[PDB]
Amino acid sequence: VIDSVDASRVVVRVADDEVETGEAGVDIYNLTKYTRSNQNTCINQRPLV
Amino acid sequence: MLKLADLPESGQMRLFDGRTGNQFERPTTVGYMYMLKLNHLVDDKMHAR
Amino acid sequence: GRSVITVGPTLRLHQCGLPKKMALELFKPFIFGKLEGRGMATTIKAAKKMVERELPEVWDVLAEVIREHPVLLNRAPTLHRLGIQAFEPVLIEGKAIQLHPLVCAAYNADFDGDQMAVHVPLTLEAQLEARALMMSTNNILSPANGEPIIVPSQDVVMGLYYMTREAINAKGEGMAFADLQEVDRAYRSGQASLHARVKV
Amino acid sequence: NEFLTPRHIDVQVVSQTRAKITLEPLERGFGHTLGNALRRILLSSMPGCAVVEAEIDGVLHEYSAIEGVQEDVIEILLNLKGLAIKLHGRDEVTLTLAKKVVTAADIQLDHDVEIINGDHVIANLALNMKLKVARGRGYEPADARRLQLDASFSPVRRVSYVVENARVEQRTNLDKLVLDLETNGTLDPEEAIRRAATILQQQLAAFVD
Amino acid sequence: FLTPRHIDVQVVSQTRAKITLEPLERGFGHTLGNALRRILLSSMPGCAVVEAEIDGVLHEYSAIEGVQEDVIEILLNLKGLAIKLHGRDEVTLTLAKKGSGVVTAADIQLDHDVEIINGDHVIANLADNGALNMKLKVARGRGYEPADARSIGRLQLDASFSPVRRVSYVVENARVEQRTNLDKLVLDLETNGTLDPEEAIRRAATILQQQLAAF
Amino acid sequence: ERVVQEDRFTTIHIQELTCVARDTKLGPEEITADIPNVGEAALNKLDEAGIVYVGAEVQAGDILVGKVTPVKDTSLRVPTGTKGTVIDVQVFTRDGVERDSRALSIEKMQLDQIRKDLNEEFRIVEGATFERLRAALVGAADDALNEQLEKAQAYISDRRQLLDDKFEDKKRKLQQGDDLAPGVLKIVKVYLAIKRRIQPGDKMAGRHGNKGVVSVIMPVEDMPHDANGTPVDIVL
RNA sequence: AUACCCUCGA
Ligand SMILES: [Mg+2]
Repeated sequence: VIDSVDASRVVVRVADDEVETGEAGVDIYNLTKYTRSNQNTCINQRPLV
Repeated sequence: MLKLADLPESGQMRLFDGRTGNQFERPTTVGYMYMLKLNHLVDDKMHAR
Repeated sequence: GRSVITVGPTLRLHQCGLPKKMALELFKPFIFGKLEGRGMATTIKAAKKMVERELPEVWDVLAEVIREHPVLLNRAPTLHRLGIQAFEPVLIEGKAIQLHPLVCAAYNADFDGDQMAVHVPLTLEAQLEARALMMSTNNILSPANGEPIIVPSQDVVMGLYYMTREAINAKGEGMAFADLQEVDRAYRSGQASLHARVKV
Repeated sequence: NEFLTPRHIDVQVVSQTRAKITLEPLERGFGHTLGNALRRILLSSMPGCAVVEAEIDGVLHEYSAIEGVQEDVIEILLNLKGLAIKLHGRDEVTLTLAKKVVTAADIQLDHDVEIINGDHVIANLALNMKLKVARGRGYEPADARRLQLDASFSPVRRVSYVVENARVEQRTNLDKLVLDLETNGTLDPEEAIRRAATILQQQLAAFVD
Repeated sequence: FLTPRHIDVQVVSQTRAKITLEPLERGFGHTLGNALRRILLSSMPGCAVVEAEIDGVLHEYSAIEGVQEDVIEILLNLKGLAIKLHGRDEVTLTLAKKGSGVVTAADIQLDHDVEIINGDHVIANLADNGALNMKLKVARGRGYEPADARSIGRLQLDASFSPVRRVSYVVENARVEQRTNLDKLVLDLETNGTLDPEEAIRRAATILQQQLAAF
Repeated sequence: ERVVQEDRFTTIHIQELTCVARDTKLGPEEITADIPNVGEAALNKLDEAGIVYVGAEVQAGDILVGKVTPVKDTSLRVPTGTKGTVIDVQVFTRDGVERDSRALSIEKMQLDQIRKDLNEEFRIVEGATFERLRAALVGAADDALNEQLEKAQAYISDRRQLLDDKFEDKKRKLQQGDDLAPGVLKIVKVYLAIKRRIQPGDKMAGRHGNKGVVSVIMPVEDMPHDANGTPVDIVL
């Protein structure tokens, strides 16, 4: 279940079933903002959750 | 699908001119086509010396 | 200089579109000369400042230097003399070179991404040779065969063919017209079909 | 806001009945709007007079064969179509032509009827007919309501307009209306343009302020 | 030479409207309709956001902590604002919100002469730590004015001041008990709601009057 | 003109420009804002350290970075015809060289971001553990609750230890120098963002090999429109 | 501001 979302990162609470004993919910997804590509085009990711 | 969407089954209908405002005698084809923009911009091609 | 070409359907056969920036860069010494002659600039630094600022009065002098100064346009592979012809440039708003639709056949140039190099003749000999030997109007017939090369291509041929067809029964069939003017008057008023068997 | 309202209109007179009106500074879309509106007004809605019916004695049907003139009936009708006649008295008059070379001036006339071009030839002899003149709006074909003939009421013969790019100092991207006219000669093309503009202005003068 | 009086306007919704002009001479319907369509679709004065700057932003190619959309999307959402100006032409509006929630056009600072038509226009979504405080300068113009045609931290927006979206017309007969040769023009006008259809028709009428008065 | 007004085919182009501090024979060139014979407005666009502030509109010929090489100027300026907005500046300094103020600010921002990331990561897990422990015991046997409290405290302490170790590891992985080329004291690069709008001359295409160069952009009125009044967007 | 290599357009 997604814990917190913003234009920069996504934090996911990992399900207790699909997790080890300790440190249950840890999945921090850092979205890459406007970044130069090899062809000088922008590479940015947007949240959809 | 076209007859279900209340559009002409042939996919064509007579358009109205944009300047004179008179209907074209024969019906033309209009629809939504996935158009692309390629990395061949005239901004990078215009050179002058 | 060079840029992508673009069809200009509002161009006469002898002229071609030319972007403001390309024309301003190519004819820079001519602009400097006219600016000094008119006295609008005293030192060449001032002239460069005006031409780089694109002050509204520099467009007038640019129009004056462009008025009767033909330019040369050629495609990348020039397989015959027709592949480079002289055009009398007209200033346009953009970055692409506008071409007359009827010269595309001679250039073997469609508008799917083609580019054209533009060259500015300088000497009066060069300008007169451009206007008298390689102006676009001079070379209508192909040098390979007397048959014309500046001829209606796909779209205009389609239009002319559709105009001069005949329908067995159409609106406006039968009556007689006193002149071509009356035919135009009846057609534009919508009382006669474009292709209807009539008498005139 | 404020628009570009040109006032340097010029009318290049290329012939007595032909003229080319130009209008250099105009906004991007106004050239086509004005040109199309004026063309539709001139060609369709412009009051005038023309012959609508003719009764040539001895011609029962349109495709009849007649004797005494070099040409035939349809040529006579086409020649009659080009007559430019102004009706100052009434909106209805019938004129007669009697001759046994026929020209427009050979038609007898009253104080009301005025033939602009009396030299317009009609027939060539080696002709007792009466024709009906009426007032109308534009091009009215005989089919849409010898005894019938297509009527060209509008005073203009041909209207065409083109728009070309006009260069302003810093705008540089505008359009220039070149409108060419040709009337029968009953009205000066400048007068025809003024009449068309006046009519179109009257069409929405109620709400302008 | 009949002329129309008492411009008839029918309101279908806040945006879509119908305008009918009953008395019109034969053949004048298409001419008047196309002229009005071109005039409306081309030149109609409207107001739209032309400058926006936020406290925590430097350029439009960045993101704001706790805001679900980046600055480009925020500006694109702002571009769809349907505002109405009654008094002066340039005004400045403020928008400050903190905490979780959804910022809409309702949360823009109100004003005396400034009105919001689409108060349901979502601009951005906020998280618990999300907080944005931004100022909107709007201006009234006529046509599409890009940023190039028009300090650090101020963001320039492409503005399309045209408030009209779709114009349609149909010409049908008009029976005034005089003759059946008459006809009427029905303008199917759909805008963003910032301008009244009657006002749009009158402004088009004056513009056409002026452009004909050039003769 | 709708396709430009609705801004459908505009694209963002990011380009970078670089400057290298060479070990010049007379001396190293320094990244300083006191460019000799420099005008004021251009210096106003620049900062005290000699680098454009992030988020500044830049026209052609403007001075993005200031380098003085012995004093001659190797300052970076944008190429002709290139105008855009500065979105990011990166600074690399050779090992054993002084870390300038801008690099310090960039680094402190980076460690602030990292610190807040692991702070919230600790926060969520510690909240989960605390509410699980509170739900396990009855509303506010005896040995079990104390044992669970001790276990939760030990787990929180271990998480804090590993988290701070990771933070320090990231910090020291940030403090290190770069393996620049020989003779490179400081390397700087700026990033420019351009919103390229579609204009006559741009190549457009479909998916079936139907190329095309956009010719003209007519207003909405001229394009063919349906009987309902909707206008077409492209005429092929 | 010199030579190869790669990729792309007509
Ligand atoms: Mg090709």
